[PDB]
Amino acid sequence: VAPVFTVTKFDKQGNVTSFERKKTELYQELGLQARDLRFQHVMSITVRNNRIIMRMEYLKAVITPECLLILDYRNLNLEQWLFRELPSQLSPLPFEFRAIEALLQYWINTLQGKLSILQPLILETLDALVDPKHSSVDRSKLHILLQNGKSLSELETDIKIFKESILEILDEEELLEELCVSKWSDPIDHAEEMELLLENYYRLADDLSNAARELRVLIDDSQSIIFINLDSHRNVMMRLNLQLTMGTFSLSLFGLMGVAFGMNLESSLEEDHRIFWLITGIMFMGSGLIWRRLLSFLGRQ
Amino acid sequence: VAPVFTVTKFDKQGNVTSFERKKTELYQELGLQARDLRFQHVMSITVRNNRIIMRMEYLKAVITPECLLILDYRNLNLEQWLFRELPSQLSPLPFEFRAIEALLQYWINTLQGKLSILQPLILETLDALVDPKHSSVDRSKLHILLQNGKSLSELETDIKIFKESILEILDEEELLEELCVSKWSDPIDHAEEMELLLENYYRLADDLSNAARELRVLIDDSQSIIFINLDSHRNVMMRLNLQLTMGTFSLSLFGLMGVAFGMNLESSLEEDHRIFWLITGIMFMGSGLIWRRLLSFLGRQ
Amino acid sequence: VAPVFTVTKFDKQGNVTSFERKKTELYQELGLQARDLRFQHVMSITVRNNRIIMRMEYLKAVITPECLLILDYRNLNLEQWLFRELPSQLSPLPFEFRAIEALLQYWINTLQGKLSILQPLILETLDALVDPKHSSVDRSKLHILLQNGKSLSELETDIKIFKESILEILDEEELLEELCVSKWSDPIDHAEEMELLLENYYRLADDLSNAARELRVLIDDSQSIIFINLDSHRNVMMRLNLQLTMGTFSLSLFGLMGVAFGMNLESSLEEDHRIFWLITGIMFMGSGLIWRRLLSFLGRQ
Amino acid sequence: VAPVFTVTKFDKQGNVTSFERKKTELYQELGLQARDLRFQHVMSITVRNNRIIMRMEYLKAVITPECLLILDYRNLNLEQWLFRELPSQLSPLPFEFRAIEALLQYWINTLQGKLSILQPLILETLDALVDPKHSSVDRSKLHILLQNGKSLSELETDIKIFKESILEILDEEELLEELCVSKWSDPIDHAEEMELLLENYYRLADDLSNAARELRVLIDDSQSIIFINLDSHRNVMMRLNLQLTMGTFSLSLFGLMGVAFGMNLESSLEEDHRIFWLITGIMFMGSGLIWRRLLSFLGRQ
Amino acid sequence: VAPVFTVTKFDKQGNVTSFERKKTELYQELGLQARDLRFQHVMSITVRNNRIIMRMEYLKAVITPECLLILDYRNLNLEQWLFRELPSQLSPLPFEFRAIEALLQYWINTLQGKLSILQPLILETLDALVDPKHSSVDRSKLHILLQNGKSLSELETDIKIFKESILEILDEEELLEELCVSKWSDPIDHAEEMELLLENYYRLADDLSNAARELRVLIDDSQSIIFINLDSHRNVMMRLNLQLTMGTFSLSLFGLMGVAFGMNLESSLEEDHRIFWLITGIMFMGSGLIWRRLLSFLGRQ
Ligand SMILES: [Mg+2]
Ligand SMILES: [Mg+2]
Ligand SMILES: [Mg+2]
Ligand SMILES: [Mg+2]
Ligand SMILES: [Mg+2]
Ligand SMILES: [Mg+2]
Ligand SMILES: [Mg+2]
Repeated sequence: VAPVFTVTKFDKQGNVTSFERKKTELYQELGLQARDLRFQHVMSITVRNNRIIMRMEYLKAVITPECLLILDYRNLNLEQWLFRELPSQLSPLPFEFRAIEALLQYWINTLQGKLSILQPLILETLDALVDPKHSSVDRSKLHILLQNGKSLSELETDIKIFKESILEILDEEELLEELCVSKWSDPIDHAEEMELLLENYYRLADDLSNAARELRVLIDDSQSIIFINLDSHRNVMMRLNLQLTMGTFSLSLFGLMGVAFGMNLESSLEEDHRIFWLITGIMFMGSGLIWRRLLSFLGRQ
Repeated sequence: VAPVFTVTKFDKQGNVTSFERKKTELYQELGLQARDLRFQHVMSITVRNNRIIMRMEYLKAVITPECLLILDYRNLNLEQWLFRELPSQLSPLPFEFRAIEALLQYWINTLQGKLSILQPLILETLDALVDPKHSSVDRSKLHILLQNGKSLSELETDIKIFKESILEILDEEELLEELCVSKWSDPIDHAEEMELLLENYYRLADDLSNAARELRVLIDDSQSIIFINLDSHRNVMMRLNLQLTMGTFSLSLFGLMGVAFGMNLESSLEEDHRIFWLITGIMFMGSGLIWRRLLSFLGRQ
Repeated sequence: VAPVFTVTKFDKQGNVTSFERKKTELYQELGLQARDLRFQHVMSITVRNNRIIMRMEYLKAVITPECLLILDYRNLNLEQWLFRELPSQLSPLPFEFRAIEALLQYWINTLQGKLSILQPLILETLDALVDPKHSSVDRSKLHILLQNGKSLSELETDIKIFKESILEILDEEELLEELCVSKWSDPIDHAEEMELLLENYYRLADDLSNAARELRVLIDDSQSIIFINLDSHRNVMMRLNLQLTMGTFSLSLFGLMGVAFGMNLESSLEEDHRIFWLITGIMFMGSGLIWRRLLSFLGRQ
Repeated sequence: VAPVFTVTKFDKQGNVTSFERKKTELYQELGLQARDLRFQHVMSITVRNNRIIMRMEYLKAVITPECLLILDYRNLNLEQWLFRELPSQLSPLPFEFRAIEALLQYWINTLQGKLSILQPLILETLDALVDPKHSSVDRSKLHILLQNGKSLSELETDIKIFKESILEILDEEELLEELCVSKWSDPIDHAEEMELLLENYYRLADDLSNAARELRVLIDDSQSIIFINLDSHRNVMMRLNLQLTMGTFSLSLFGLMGVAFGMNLESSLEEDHRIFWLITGIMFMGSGLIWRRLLSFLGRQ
Repeated sequence: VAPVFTVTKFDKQGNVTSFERKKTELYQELGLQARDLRFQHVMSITVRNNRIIMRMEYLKAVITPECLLILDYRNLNLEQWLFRELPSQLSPLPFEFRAIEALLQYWINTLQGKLSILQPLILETLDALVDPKHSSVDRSKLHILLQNGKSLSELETDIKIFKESILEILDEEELLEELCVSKWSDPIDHAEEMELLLENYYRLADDLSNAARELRVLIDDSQSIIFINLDSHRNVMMRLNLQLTMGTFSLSLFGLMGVAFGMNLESSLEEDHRIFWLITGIMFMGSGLIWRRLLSFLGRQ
C-alpha cells in the first residue's frame, strides 16, 4: 500500500478540515518534491518554492500563503490545541505571521510546562536529601533525581536547538525575505515584524536555558554537600567506636590479669582476702585511669 | 475590571508625579502598542517609535524625549530611590543620557551590594569549615553555603544577561543612533557619549563577573580540601583502632591459654606454684612481644 | 617492488571494475601528483584539477566527472556495499552529486549503527549498577562501561571532525563552485543543491553529537548516584556495628565484674547464695540499662 | 578639603618632578574632564583629547606628547622603579612609544615575578603531599596550597584582562592611529611599531596564562592521586583489621567452649586429665584451622 | 665579552657551514635589528625585511631567499637532523618552501614521537590499576601516571600554540604574500602552495590534539572506575566484619551467662550435672539462633 499523510488543514478564516492523502498527490498539489517532505531533522525551519516547512520533535507543519497544514497529528494529544485554540488565533497582517507565531508559541509553552513540572520535584527531592538529621539517605529518591536530571538534559538540548535555528535565521536577511512568501507570490515592513517575532522567541528560550542551567548547578552543589555530610557522620561514628574500643581493651587487659591470678592451682595467696579486695580495687581504678589516658591521647591527635 | 499601570512620571526639571492609568490610555498617549508594553523578558532594552523601553528583573521604564516613566513600582522598596535620589540626578546633555545613566547606575549598584553582602558570609563559612582542628564539620553552615552559592549563581546569570544586552547594543551603530530619540524627533557627537556610557557599564559588569567566578572557584577548592582533611582523619582513627585491636587479640589469645590451663578438672599440676607463676609471667611478656611484633608488621606495610 | 593501489571503478551507468594499478600510472592517468594521493588526514575533502578527493577513517575515494574510484578496499568488509548497493544508487543530476551523496550516506549510516549498538549496552549496564538493593557492584560490568565510554568518545570525535569539514566547506562559496567539476571541465542551480546536501548531512551529524553528549552526561550522573549509594550503605553498616559494639563493651565490663568477684581466693562471701543471685541479676539488668543509655546517647548525636 | 592628586611627572629628557595638585587644576591644565580621570576600571587603556589614560590594578598613568604623569604612587613601593629605572628608559622614536613600553614591561615583569614565586611553593607542597609513604597528610600544607591556588586564580584573571584589552586595541586600526597623539597634535610607520609592541606583550601574556593553566591542572591531578592513595591505605588497614577479627572470633568461641566445660558444678569428668588435655589440644588446633579457613574464605572473595 | 650566536648555515645546493658570529655582525649582514633576533616567544613565525624568523620551544631559524640559518644548536642533539637529513631535503620550487616544510615536518615528527612514547605507558598503567582482582593499588604506578599526565598537558599546550600560529597566518593573505620573500626581493601560484602546506600541518596538529584529548578523558574515566572499585571492596569487607562481630557479641553474651552461673560461691545447684549439661546445650544453640537472627536482620536492611 502506498504511504499516506494524515493531514489537517486550516484556512485563513479559521475553517478546519481533516483527511488522509497520498504523498504523491500532496507533492503534486504543492510545488514540492519528496526531497523536502521527508522530515529527517529533529528541529528544522526551511523554505522551498514559497512554502514554509517546519518540524519540531513531533510537530510537522507546512505553511502556504493561503492555508496551513499539520501532518501526522494522530496519537499525539494535539486535538485540544488543533480544534479549540488554533482557529481562534488564526481568526491586518498576513497569514504566515499568525501561523508561525502560533506554532512557536505552542512549542515555547510546551517547554515552559516541562520546566515548571520538573522544577518542584527536583527541589523537594534535594531538600529531603540535604537534611543533615539523617546519617543515610533514601535511594528511590536518588533514582527519581536521576530520571529527572535526564529529562532536564533533554529539555536543555531541545532549547539549544530551538535557539540555534532561530538565531541562524535571524542573522541573515535573505531568509527573512524568503519567509514573506505572500509578497513574493503576488508582489509597514515585513522584515521588522519577523525580526521582532524571532527575537522575542529567542529571548524566551534563552531565559528557559538559563533557568535549566541554574537548576543543574544546584543539583551538583547539593550532591557535594551530601557527600560532605555523609563523611562527617562516618567520622563521628568511627570516633565513638574508637572511644568504646579503648575501654573494651582496658577491660580485657585487667580481666586477663584477674583470670591469671585466679587459676585453679596453688599461688600461696588464697588465705588472705585483703589481697583479693586490693586486686579488685586496683584493677577497676586502673581500668578507669588507662581509659581516660587513652582518651586524652586521642584528643591530642 | 480593565488592567491598569501604576506609573510615576519624572519631567526634565525633576518634578515628580504619580498616578494609575489604563493601559489603553497609555498606548494612546504614546505611539506604542500592547505588543511593546508587555514586558515578557527578564532583561531588555528596545526602541519603538522614538521611545526607549527598558526592563530589569523588576524595574520597568519608558523614556521619551521630554519625560521618564517608571511602571509597577509598588511593593518594591523603590520609594527612597524614586523620591530622594533620582530628582537630583535628573536636575547640557539631553534627557535620555541622564535617564539611562541613572537606571544603569541603579542596577549596577544593586548588583554590587548583592555581591558585597554575599562575599564575607561565604568567606567566614569557608574559613570555619576548613579549620583542620576538627574531625567533623557543622551542617547548618553547609546549608548556609548552599543557599549562598545558589544566590551567587543567580547573580552571575543576571550579570551575564546585562553584559550580553549592553554588548549587543554596542556592536551595532544603528541602535546607537536610535537611542538618540530627541534628535530624530526634532532634527559634539551623541554616539561617542553613548558608547562611553555603555562601555563603562559593560566593564563594571565584567569586573563583577570576574569576582563572582573567583569566589565560585574558591568554594570548589575549599570543598576539595575538606574532603581531603576528612579522609586523613578517618585514616588516623582507623590506624589507632587497628593498633588497639592487635593488643586486644593478643590479650584474648593468652586469656584463652590461661582459661584452658585453669579448668575445674584434674591436670596433675595443682601441687606446684612455680609453674603457675611461670605461666603468668610468660603469658604477659609474650602478650607484649606479640603486640610489638604486630605493630612492627603494620609499620612495614 | 613499486607500490600499487587496489582500485575499484564505477562508471556513470553503474558498471563495476576492479584491479590493481601502479601509483605512477594512476597519477599519469589523472592530472594529480603524489602530493595529493597521500591520504595523511583522518577526515578530508579536497579538490585538485577538477578531481574530488575524499578520505574517511578508512575510506578513500576519488571522484571525476565521468567515474568514481575507491582505493584500498581489501580486508574492510566493504564488498556488500560496493557490489550490491552502490550500483543501484549510481544508476538528471550530474555524477558528482550522486557519488558524494552515496559516500556521505554510507558514513552517516555507519555512525548511526555504532551509536545504536552502543546505547542499549550502556543503558543496561547503568540500570544494573544503579540498583540500590546491593551494597556492592560488579566490576566486569564496570570494565565493560569503561570500554564502551572509550568507544563513545572516539565516535564523538569522528562526528566532530565530520561536522567541522562539512561546515568549513559550506561557509565558503568558492569551494561549492569547485565541487561542480563537470561544469568547469565542459562549460537549476548546482550551488543550491550542494548546499542542501551538505546542510542535511551536517544536521544529521549534529543530532548524533547531541545524542552522544546526552549519553555521556547520563553516565556521569549514574556514577555520582553510585557513589552516594555506596556511602549510605557504608554508614548504615557502621551504625549497626557501633550498636553491637556498645553491647559487647557492656557485657565485657560486667563479665570483668563477675570474674573479679569470682577469683579462686577467700572473699568472706561464699557462704551466702542470695548475694550471688543479686549480683547476677544486677549485672544483667545493668548491662541492659547501660546498653540502652549508650544507644540513646548515640541517637542524640 | 578639596581632593588632590599626588603626581610625579617625567619629561622627555628624563627629568623628574613630584608634587600634589588639585583635581580641578589638573583638568584645566589638560583638556580632560572629571569623567575621564575617575579610574573606575581595574584595567583600562583609553584615549581622550590626544591624551592616553592607563590604569592597572594600582598603577594610574597619563601620557601626553611631551610628558608622562604617574598618579597616586604613595605607599606602593614604586619609588625604586620611578626614581632609578624609568629615567634611564625614557632617556629617535616619539615619547609615547617609550612610555607605553615602560609601563607594559613593568606590569609584565610584575606578573612574571608573581608566577615565579608561586610555582616552587606549589610544586614542593604537592611533592610532599603525594608521597605514598604516609597514610595521612598534613593540613597546614593544605591551607598553604589553598591560599596559593587563590592567588593563582587572581593572577590568571589579571592576565586574562590584560590580554583582552591588548587584543581589543589591536583588532581595530582607529585606536592604533589614536595612540599616535604626537602626530595628530602636530601633523617609517607608527602603526607597525605599535602593532609589534602590542603583539609582543600579548604573546608574553599568553605564555604566562598557559603556564598558570598547566599549574592548575597539575594541582587537580595531584588531588585525585591523593584521594586514591588514602583510599588504598584505608582498604589495606581494614583488611588487616578483618584478619585479626577472625582470629579474635575463633579464640572467643573456643574460650566459651572451655568456660562452659569448666563451670563450678558437677560434670562427671573431673576424675580424668586425659580428657582435659584432649580438650585443650583440640580447642587450640581447631582455633588454628578455623582461622585459616576464614582467611581462605576472605581470599576467595 | 660581547654575546655571540652559534650558527649553522645551509645553502640552496645543500652545502653546510658552521661557526660563531657576533650579534652585531649578524644584524649588519642582514637587514634586521636586535629587536627581531631576541626570541622572547615560545612559538613564533614572523617576517621582517624579507627575512623569515621562526622559533619553536628550542629551535631558532632565520630563512632568507638564498640561505637558511639555525641558531643555538649546541647541546640539543640536533646533529643527526642537521648533518644527515636536512641537506637531502634541501637538495623547481623556491628555497623558502623547502626550508619551511623541513622545519614544520621536524616539529610535527617530534610531537608525534612524544605522543607515541606517552600512549603505551599510560595504557599499561591504567590497565594494571583497573584490575578488579586487587583490593588495593600500587602507588609508584600512580606517580608515573601523574608525571605522564603532566607531560601530556605540556604536549597539548605545544600543539595548541602550533595550531594557533598556523591558523593566524592562514586566515590573512597579506602574511601569505609576505612569506614569498624571493619574489618580493627580485620580482603557478605561490599562495596556493603555501596555503596547502599550512593546511596540511594544521590538520596533522588537529589530529594529534584530538588523540591527546581522548587519552586524557580515558584517564579520568579510569580514575572514576578505580574509586568505585575501592568503595565496593570496602563495603564487602565491612559487611564481613559486621557478620563476624554479630557472632562475637553472641558468644560474649553467653560466655557472661556461663561465667555468672559459674562463680566461686554457693548457688545450690552444684549437686546436679543435668542442669550443667542443659545450660551448655541451651547456651550453644541460642548463640547459633541469635547469630542467625541478627544475620537475617542485617539482610532485611
Ligand atoms: Mg531528544
Ligand atoms: Mg533569576
Ligand atoms: Mg579515532
Ligand atoms: Mg583581583
Ligand atoms: Mg612548555
Ligand atoms: Mg570517599
Ligand atoms: Mg573457677
